[PDB]
This record gives sequence, C-alpha cells and structure tokens, in this order.
Amino acid sequence: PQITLWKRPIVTIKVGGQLREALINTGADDTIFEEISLPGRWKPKLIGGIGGFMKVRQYDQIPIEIAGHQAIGTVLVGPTPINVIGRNMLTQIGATLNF
Amino acid sequence: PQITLWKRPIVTIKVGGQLREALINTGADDTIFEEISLPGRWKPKLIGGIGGFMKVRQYDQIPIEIAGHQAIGTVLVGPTPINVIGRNMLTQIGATLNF
Repeated sequence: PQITLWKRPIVTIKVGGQLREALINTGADDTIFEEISLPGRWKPKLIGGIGGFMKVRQYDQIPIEIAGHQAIGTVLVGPTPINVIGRNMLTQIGATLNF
Repeated sequence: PQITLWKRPIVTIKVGGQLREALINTGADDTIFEEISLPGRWKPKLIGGIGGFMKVRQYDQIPIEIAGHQAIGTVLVGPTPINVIGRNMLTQIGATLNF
C-alpha cells in the first residue's frame, strides 16, 4: 500500500490471535500493544524516561501481520494511548518513507 | 528520496535562516523545534504530556525546507528531546509510507 499522511496512519494488525488497530510510527524504535496475551518467555523492560519510566513486558520473536504483511520481531506489552508499530517491525515489511 | 527505517529517520532542515536536524515522525500530528527563533506572530498552544500540559509557541505558515523540499506549515517552538517533523509538514512535501 501507499499511505498518505493526511490522517493518522492507523492500520489493522493481526497479533496474539486477535485483531488490533495500531499507529504506524516512524519516530518509534519499538512496537507496543496495551494488553494482549502473547506466547513464550518475557522479561521486564523500562521504557520512556522523560518524566519517569514505564515498565513493560518484552516478548521476542512474535509474529504479526501489518495490513496483511507478515513480520516477526520484539513486541512490548503495557499501557499505551494507542498501539504502535515501530521501526523494528516496519523494517521487516520493507516499509519506506518516500517523497 | 526513499528513506528506509533501519536507523532513526533524521534529516536536515532549513528553518528561519537556521540549519537543524529533525526526526521524521509519522506518529506525530505536529512539527516542533526547540532552539530556534522565528519571525511573525505566534500564539500559545498547550500540548499534553506526562504530568500535565506544556505551553509552546505556535507559528503558522512558516516556510521550511525538509531534505531539499519546500513546505509551508505550522511550526511549534518549545522544549523537545529531538526536533520533530510531523504529519502537518509531511503532507506538504508529499511524503508517503510505502510497503
């Protein structure tokens, strides 16, 4: 797909046996969802820092589908205003910015 | 240009006679710089964050050059961990997300 930026780039994701909506965020290093159940081992991760830190659960090697395109990568789980697809997943689908 | 996402998408900006670096952020509605001076009228704007609201200066119809491409759009000036080019300016340069 080619997505313009006149609206927030929110797309449907398959993750954790569920459908979720997430924001495509080139400014984010990582991918985070609010509360989904994921398989495997996790470890705590501190994220943020500006104002304080947030603690989240880090799951590695999780498969997702971003608007139909398959990607494997680390997924963080914790509270988030909006679920976010970050660069760790965007590289896997070959996403680029073009102008 | 075509920007891949293996590294943070930081680009050179010309704004009010200054050279700066900024992060291209599809997850940001707005564009913000810190250490810049801009001419013309502004009005205050509140932006929400951890711990409440931050007051910044909103300058409308500011010309900028983003990686060589001319735009006009609103620029906020206030503290930010990194300068950010948000969707308001990315639409003007015709930037798209592609996969």
